[PDB]
Amino acid sequence: TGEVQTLTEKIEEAGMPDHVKETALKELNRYEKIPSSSAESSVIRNYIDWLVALPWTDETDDKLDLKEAGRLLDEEHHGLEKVKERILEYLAVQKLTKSLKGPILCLAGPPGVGKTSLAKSIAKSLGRKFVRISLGGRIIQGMKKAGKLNPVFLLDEIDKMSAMLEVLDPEQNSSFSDHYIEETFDLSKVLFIATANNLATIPGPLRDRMEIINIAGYTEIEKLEIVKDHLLPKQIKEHGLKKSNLQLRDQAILDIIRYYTREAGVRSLERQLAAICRKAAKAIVAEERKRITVTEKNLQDFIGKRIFRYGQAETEDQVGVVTGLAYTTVGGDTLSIEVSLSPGKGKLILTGKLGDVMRESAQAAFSYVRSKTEELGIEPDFHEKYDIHIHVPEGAVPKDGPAAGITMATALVSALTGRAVSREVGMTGEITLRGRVLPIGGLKEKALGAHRAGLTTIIAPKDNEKDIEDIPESVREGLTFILASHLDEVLEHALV
Amino acid sequence: TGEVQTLTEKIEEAGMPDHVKETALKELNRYEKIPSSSAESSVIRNYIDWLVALPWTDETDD
Ligand SMILES: Nc1ncnc2c1ncn2[C@@H]1O[C@H](COP(=O)(O)OP(=O)(O)O)[C@@H](O)[C@H]1O
Repeated sequence: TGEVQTLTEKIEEAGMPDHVKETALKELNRYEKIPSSSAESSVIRNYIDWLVALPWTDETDDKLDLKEAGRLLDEEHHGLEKVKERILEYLAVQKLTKSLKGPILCLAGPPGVGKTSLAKSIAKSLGRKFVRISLGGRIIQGMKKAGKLNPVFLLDEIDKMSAMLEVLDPEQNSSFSDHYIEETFDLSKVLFIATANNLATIPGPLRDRMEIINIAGYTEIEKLEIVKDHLLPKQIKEHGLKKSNLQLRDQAILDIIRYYTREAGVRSLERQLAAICRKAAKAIVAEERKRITVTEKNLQDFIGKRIFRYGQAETEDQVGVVTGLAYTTVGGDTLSIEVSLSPGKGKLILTGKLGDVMRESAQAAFSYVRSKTEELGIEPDFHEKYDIHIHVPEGAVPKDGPAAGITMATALVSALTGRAVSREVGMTGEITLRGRVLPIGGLKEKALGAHRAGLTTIIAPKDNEKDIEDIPESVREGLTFILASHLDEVLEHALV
Repeated sequence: TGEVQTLTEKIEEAGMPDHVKETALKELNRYEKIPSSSAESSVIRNYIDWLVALPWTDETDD
């Protein structure tokens, strides 16, 4: 007998068609079964097995029925309306181009918005097997974990990297190589997808090889529903217990959000849910009570005391201190710029991000007040006998640096004129020497996160109005958008 | 038999004319097929293949 058949037999199997390989196959095969398992006989010994799984024949046969899919996406993700409309485009388009084409997409946005899930779900629809392949530091493995050559790889994180192009280049991806196994391989039918946050670290080379989709974040409204129709049941079922075991009243869910999560995704949200799913169960086993109802009063008896503040029931107006809406890699955020007055020379030194991008803007809001002075109420003998300190907290992403113009401006004035920025207002906008207010980036996410921390008024660029259209109903409804074109406009509304 | 021919054969092939190279060719070739695929026998093992494709006479009638 001998194991000279156990392998060989399944080798000539229907699996393993291509002969370009079978050469190298029986080659290292008819090798040295002579002699026993020497230190040598253990080597190539294994080389054969990795080689046995690498799919060839098999390959999911695919179903592409939009009427479903599009509304299977609506079974496992709440909102993302616009993001789906673009997953289907990537299919209705697929169906025609019978062979998947180079442009493979990256999903981008704050973590916890569903990037990973959308993928799994893209694949559920295509009935291809799905594989996560983390790139925090090798497709080699990939296929194996799916012994079916028509998969969906999800290059999870391409941006926590320290060049691989070869693997995706439409021209080359067809013929695929890999050391320690050197032999071409066909990846024709392989739906590739990428996750990502800070679109920077991604290599320019790659970002062009790939088509991008942005998942955005979520309105209180949205989250809430995500909690009710997906998040909760999922955690219930996962902490093994019944829907009849624990229910949380809407208002409490809202509370969990406003007060224990200031994220744009829903990861923190999920975690606090579980907190309860957990607390819940220990009851169900001991007390045995078949039901547990967490309410807006109970909440503390589950997830602790409040964690973030929401609104102005606490804060109270300040001087030379404005709250600018900035575009963090992780959503809208509320970084506050400050300005301080110490005797000296016209020089101005700023802190925080070293910012060479900032100085330009700073010494412009500066170079504005330089002009229109008495007109603003401030001793013209100032740039001559004061020294101004500015602090611009890190977070805003590169493109959006100059979007803090009207902010530093507003502060520098509020600081010089002993006035006071209205704690309620959040602002964003680029400044010019003359005092012009130029267009800004991502007003959507900005006001989204402006609402999250619960501000009232949100001063922004006039030439940005056609951007308010796409701001989700719920938030555009709790905000009074003051639009402006020159400082004085901003100053009049943000100071008191 | 042994794979002592699978490669060698296609080496003396019409492909691989220039002799300035063939030296370094059969050189690292008549190397150490002795012994088995040791941690060593995997090294130069491949060095030969990259060398097999590199063109030497395939001119495209312009
Ligand atoms: N819109 C959404 N619908 C359903 N689940 C969501 C949604 N957004 C986030 N989640 C949570 O995350 C999982 C899928 O999203 P997730 O992968 O966490 O976002 P990320 O991809 O950044 O982690 C779900 O199991 C759920 O816990």
